[PDB]
Amino acid sequence: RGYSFSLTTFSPSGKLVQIEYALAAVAGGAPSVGIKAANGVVLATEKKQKSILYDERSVHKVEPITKHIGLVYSGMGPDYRVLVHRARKLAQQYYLVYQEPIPTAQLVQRVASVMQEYTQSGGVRPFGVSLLICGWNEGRPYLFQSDPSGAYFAWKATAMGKNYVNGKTFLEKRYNEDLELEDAIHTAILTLKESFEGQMTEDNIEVGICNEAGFRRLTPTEVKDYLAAI
Amino acid sequence: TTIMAVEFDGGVVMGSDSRVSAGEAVVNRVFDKLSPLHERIYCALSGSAADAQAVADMAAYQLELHGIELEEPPLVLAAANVVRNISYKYREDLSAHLMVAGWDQREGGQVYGTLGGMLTRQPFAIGGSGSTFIYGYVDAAYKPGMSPEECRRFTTDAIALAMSRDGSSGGVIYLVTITAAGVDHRVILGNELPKFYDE
Amino acid sequence: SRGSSAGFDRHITIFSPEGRLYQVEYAFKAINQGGLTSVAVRGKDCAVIVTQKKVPDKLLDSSTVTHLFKITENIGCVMTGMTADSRSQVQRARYEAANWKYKYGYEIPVDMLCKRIADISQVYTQNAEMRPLGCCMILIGIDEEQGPQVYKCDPAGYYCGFKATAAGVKQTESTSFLEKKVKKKFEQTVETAITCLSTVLSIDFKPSEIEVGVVTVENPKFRILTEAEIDAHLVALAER
Amino acid sequence: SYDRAITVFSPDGHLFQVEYAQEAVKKGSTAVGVRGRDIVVLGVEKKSVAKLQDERTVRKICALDDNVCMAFAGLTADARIVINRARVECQSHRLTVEDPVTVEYITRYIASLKQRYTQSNGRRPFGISALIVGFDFDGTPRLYQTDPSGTYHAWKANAIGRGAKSVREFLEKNYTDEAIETDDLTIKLVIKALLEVVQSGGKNIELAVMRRDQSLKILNPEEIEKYVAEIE
Amino acid sequence: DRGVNTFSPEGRLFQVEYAIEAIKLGSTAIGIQTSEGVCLAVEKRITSPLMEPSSIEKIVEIDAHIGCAMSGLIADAKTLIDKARVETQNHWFTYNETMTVESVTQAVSNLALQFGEEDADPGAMSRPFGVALLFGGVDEKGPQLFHMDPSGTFVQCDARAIGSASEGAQSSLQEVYHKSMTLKEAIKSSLIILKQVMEEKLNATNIELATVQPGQNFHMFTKEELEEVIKDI
Amino acid sequence: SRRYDSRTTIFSPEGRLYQVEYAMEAIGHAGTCLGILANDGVLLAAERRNIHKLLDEVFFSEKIYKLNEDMACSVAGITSDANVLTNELRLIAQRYLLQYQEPIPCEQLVTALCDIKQAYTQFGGKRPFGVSLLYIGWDKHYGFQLYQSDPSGNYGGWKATCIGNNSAAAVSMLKQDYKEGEMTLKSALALAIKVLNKTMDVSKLSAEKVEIATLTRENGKTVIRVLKQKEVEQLIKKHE
Amino acid sequence: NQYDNDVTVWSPQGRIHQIEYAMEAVKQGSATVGLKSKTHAVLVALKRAQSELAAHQKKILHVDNHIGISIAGLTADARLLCNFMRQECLDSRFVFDRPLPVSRLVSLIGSKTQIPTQRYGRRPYGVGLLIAGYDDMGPHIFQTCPSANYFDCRAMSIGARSQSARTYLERHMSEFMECNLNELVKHGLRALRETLPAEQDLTTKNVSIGIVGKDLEFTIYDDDDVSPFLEGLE
Amino acid sequence: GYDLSASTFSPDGRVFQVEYAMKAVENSSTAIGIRCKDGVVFGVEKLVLSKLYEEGSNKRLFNVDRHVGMAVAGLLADARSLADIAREEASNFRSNFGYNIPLKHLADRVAMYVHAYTLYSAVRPFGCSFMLGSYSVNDGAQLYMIDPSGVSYGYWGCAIGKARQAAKTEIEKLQMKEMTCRDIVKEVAKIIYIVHDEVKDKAFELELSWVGELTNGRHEIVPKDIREEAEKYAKESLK
Repeated sequence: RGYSFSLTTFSPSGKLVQIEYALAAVAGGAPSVGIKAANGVVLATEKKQKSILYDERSVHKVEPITKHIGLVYSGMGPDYRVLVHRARKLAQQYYLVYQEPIPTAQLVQRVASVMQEYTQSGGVRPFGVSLLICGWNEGRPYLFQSDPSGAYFAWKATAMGKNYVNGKTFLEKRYNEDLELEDAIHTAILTLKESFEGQMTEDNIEVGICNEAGFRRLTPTEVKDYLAAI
Repeated sequence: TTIMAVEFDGGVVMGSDSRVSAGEAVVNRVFDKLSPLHERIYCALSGSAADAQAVADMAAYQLELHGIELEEPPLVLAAANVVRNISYKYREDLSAHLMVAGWDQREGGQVYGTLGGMLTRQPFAIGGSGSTFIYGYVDAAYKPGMSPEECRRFTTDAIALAMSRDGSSGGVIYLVTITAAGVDHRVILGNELPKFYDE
Repeated sequence: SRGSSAGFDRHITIFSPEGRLYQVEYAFKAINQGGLTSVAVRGKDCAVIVTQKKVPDKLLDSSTVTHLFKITENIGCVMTGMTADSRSQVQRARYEAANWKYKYGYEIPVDMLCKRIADISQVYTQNAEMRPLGCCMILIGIDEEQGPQVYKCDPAGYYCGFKATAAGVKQTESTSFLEKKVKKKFEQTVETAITCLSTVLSIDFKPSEIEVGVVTVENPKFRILTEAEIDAHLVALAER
Repeated sequence: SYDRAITVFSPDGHLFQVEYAQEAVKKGSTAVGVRGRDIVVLGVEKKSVAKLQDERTVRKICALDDNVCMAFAGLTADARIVINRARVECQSHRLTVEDPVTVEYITRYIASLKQRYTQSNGRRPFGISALIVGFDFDGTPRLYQTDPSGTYHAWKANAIGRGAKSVREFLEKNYTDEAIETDDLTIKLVIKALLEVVQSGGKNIELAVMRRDQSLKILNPEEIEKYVAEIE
Repeated sequence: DRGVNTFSPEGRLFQVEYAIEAIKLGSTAIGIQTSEGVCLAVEKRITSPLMEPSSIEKIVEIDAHIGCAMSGLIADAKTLIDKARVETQNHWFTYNETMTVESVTQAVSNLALQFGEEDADPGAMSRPFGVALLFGGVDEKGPQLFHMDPSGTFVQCDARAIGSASEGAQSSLQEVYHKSMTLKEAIKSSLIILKQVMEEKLNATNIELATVQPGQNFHMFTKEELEEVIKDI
Repeated sequence: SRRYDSRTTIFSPEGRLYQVEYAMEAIGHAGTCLGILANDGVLLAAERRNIHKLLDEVFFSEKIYKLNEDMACSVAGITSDANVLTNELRLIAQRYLLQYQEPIPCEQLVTALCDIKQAYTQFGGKRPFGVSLLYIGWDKHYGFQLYQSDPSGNYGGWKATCIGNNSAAAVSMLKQDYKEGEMTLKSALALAIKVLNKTMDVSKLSAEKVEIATLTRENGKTVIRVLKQKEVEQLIKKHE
Repeated sequence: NQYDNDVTVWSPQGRIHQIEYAMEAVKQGSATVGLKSKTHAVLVALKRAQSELAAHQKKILHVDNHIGISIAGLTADARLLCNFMRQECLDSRFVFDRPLPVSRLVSLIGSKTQIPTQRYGRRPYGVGLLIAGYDDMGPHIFQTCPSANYFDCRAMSIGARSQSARTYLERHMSEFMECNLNELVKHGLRALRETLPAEQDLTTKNVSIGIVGKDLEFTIYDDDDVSPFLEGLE
Repeated sequence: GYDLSASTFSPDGRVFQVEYAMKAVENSSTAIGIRCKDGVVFGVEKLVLSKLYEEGSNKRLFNVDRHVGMAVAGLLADARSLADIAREEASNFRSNFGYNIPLKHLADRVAMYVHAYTLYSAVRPFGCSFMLGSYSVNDGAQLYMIDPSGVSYGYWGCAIGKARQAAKTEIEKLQMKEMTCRDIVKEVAKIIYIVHDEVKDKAFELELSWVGELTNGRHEIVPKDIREEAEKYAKESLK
């Protein structure tokens, strides 16, 4: 039938130890980076690619949720597929009910709720992924970071996964509010390039952009072009 | 609507008219009333065309799961038991009739009748609203042991007769011959329907 | 850290102090229980899956000791690890294909099939009551668009595209050799699979000790190569 | 759903969860009542003076009906639940009988409820002891004590909460028919009782009053302090 | 920690053994069966003079001919009492006759081993009743006193002592009882044994007493009647 | 199975719900939050932990949520649980407005929610919400109001109180510096910046390390307003 | 110590300790002995008396016109499973309009008691039954146990110290097909008295006899009723 | 240990509950079957635990359907439960699909059923193996052997229980592909008399069954004359 009691209990210090551990799991995930320009948002995440046998074009970490929203994660993959399908479900309910593209702050509120429901339900562990949701509407960029604990932060530019501390310190000195989109992408790819360890290629780093035209993935040709000049 | 099936040695032959009428004006003057349930099991629809379609699709689903799970082509008796169950379980809600026919290694050609949710193998199992006008012809012209061409020209004649008299039936006559080789889908255009006494 | 463990992390699927799932990792330890090693590789024309076949008892009906499982008219399948779990994922995958065909009106692509099944193993790697199905299901199917497809889903829920792969005890040496050959490039493909697998095992297989599946662009229907044809490819290997 | 058996016997026949709930009551803010000739008074100790505090929303002496009010002590939230259930059930009684509930009816109800949560799946016992005081339709005064174990009793005057041993000793010593001859001797009895346990007697554990066929009457804090100086 | 449905290495449920130990802490009650009817007297064990003596009622009515004494977790026995009441009255409604004692103690005895922690469609009972009842009454078969316990075994007894000092007292029951005993002798005898066993000095307040005779309904002796019977001491 | 149950709904050997008190430890580590009840309005002042980084500040405030036409709530501790509680309160008050065609008083709302938090604290075995809430709202019965609720489901009305980090020092400073019934809205602003100045040990107080929203009455309508940054710098400078 | 807490835990020896401990219950029950002849199925029970004043608890339970049981162990379990058996027989005489064959009855009971023996948090029925029943195939004496297994016996003795009664019943089982009613009941009473301590004796009180056969619906004989059958027994 | 429930892999990846349950099957009494040219035969070393039991107590050859036999072992109640599940299976298949269920699909369904109990802490594995036999003009004879793990293998000759190894070494002595039922019965008899450790656990019964041509595909227990001639010859081969 399944366990009905919560598996996450307040430790005697009061800090939810399972969410500490889950955050440690995301902290070990593959590095990801997001930065918000003036007209859009960039998403670029490192492919921890094993043997060349892999069909790299088979699956992507940066999946669109509608015509104007993206996702990148850091940590456990299959859990991420769970949150992607759930998000697509939510945005579709919103589109049926109100006949409008779901504002990204809303979608991050709901998906944040779904990430919260499992820190408390019966016999399920919290997720192990920290989402980066970038979205555009009302002529404005959005970039949120959801964690296993369910809380979401609105960011100018952020980093997560392996070495996320040095990533964030790398962004503090290199993000400026008036950064156009392409130079933003340059800054992110440099950010990953700080601790890539493996000589990035157009196969092993993904790049996503959300602007007024909508969200999409940059094909490895274009990402190869941005991998020029670095 | 006049669908018809016949049993001969190597397989069957499922003729069927090609009109679906809405009251007194027709909606579709070409409509294949023979939807495959497997590679070699066709069901001739009739009655509520929507209902018959839903039954053909659900039956195709179960027959495909059961098909793969055994790893062997599902016997026609299996198919007419699932279409028989789905036609009997809903008999107050479906005005459907499905002369499910086909071939199978263990028995050869078969034509099961499933009006109202019953199951009865028969030599020739004609159905449809126009079928009430060809009982005379089929009874007078059916001789057991028909070669395939005899079955095809036979059912073409019969459905031709039904088409000339019946208003619920018109258009072209589809014919498929199911045997161990495979299905041989054929069409009879209105210029080829064998002419009978017209007055 | 470094193998740290606290509470019930070593008993169910909850994050240890490091962030690992000891039950999933142990499940990967559990695919090595079957004592087998399977391989699938794909060239431009077809995707081939070759496996061991250990019939030691001699009373085993050799027709039923098989890790190939026709998923649809166009989708191959090779299990590995624990047996009965593999049987179960085969039933569930077949049900997925029939349901995709019923609801959506066409053949389920291999990517959506193996994606779906991975979604159904993740649920085990997240709920606490049932364990992960200890069996890495490999698929092979010919999509009309992208061509030969080989996807590997495991107890961890992962899956990905492959130009070659292998599952079982000798996944390491298998993948090593397949590195060493893919870096050196596919028509025969089968010669590659049997050469690799026989290499990492170093057996010089007999035509009855293995099995072969192929799905070609010219022939979408998944199919099994008999011991006679596997005898053909083997003897075609010895005579060079 | 959670169906574990929380309350189970232990190797002495004890229900440890019940003894523990009664432990939680023994740390509750001390309450007392008395049963007089035409009046019934309840006193709830001080609880949490806290000069920024609001008085009205931190009392322990809620109304259950026109003729039935109750103190308590312990997990105040739980007592809010029991109070709520008892209110809904009083009104359902007026729906199905047309007669206002006797104090025996509502008290035996709540005792049934506490007994069920002592004995069901995945439910802890309530940590509340309720001294429901009220007037039967004939007007006789009524004091019923209900503890987490579910056993209830009529009482002349009984004290619940922390230090209920010493206070119960007090009513054992000082409850006499001279004590409850009049109203003010009754209320000076209650406050004279808690004053052994209420720090700085005067304006801390204000009280409540109910007169025969009269709705619940409550302090009147200044009037509490009149009695304060009158006893101190 | 283990479950509620665990059998020990000896073959008894734990919860029924620990529960039958829990009944050993209750106040001693005793009743006796005679051919004239059956009496029931139970020590209240008043804890403080502030208590109302008529509050502790350990001998309650189940119908016009069935008086149910108890001992132990007095809270638990409320579900038993209400169960029996609803039972005999539904029996009267459906079958148009009074309900036999064996039928009642059997019915109400079906809710003694009905406890678990995994079936639980409702939040059903999570432990055995910590109640030892003694259903007394008269039917067409006449006077009968059926013991019952947490383990659900309902047994016919001529006279039985249950509770804290029920052992010694029971020795007094086998010591004094004889089949040809008259009912007033039953009352006197039982009060003698309770006076033997009680800690506090006996009086007409900290006990109760009821009987059910072939023509008399269930009845609880008031203060004056109890005193009149205790004049013999 | 029973090995795994944490038993979050049981008393201790001394009658203390371990999960509720551990939760009180968690909120004990949360950011301090305090509001004050006055005559002409009510203000809330919460230490923000979004301090300062590459955050965007897309929202109007951090810990202040709007509940109906006439109320506002401040959470402290577990952010997600605070989200669930806020959504639930909005649902309650709007159901009251459906079923009665008037705004819901603060006391009824707080009781409706605190019955929920109590409900988790009693059965079901789920962990209790580790989220303390301070409410502010006007109603035509009792005027401006301040309600503190905590994980145990207990709540109380207050005239000014502080929950979270250094809550003891905060309530102490309120005891020393609250003039009952004589604190004005501006007096409340000044005192609140006093307490938050003394308690927040991060050291020089900024406009960025807190936010304050005030509620008052205006023309038969209630106004729930957050203080812009210029007003915060003005009031801290005034505090200097 | 870590394997004996649950029904769903296989030991390292591949046994379920809770089920074995459940059979210890029936092994502690008051001895009850059944057996059968070519025409009759006899039961014989020692009704334990807790106190001298207390009455010996009933061990026999009417199940239907042709089927009777003899419990030994947890009594409330016995009345539960008895209520189930009764509902089965009533349903059979309702639908099929004919008495339930006994073997099918003990099969239903078998599948019933098997369910909790395999699901977590349940407990095996600690009630060990003998069932006597006459049908078209002749009289029957089934034994059931906490392990949900059922047996088809010539003559079986369950309860505390039952091993003596089974010893005697091995000594004389070969005679049971030919015995009439009275001789049969004599065998049962002797073997049952083999179980008790030497000094204590069978009496009209502590014995019950429920006989069922061809020309006789099932009938239970109480304290004065065993007089005729409770004679001699040297 | 690490072995307190099926839903817990060890550090080496072995669900100890399934292995233990197999150790429960291996403590029971050995049963054997042999698929041959025209059907399947079953023997059962049914140890009788006391002289009180009726001849025919604790039968271990069931009838899950008229064209399928079932020989079990181990904890026997669980075997009965598999009898109910399988019988419901074939009944469901005849009501759905209108003909006798192919045994292969029946061991698929039942094998998934047993396997359904080795994933959860909420239930334990069936501690019982068993064999299924069937004959049909369409597919001949077939013998599948489910074990506690739920895996289904087709055998030419099988053995489950305590003396599985010796019974296997006995079964490999046969050219069972080239024998008929009426000669297989003797050899299964000799097998059971040989593998049975006599001096330990004496007094068993022999309970045989086949299904094939001579029984028109209808699974039925062996005629008593054939069972007695069989025991006579097998015992004579002991000598």
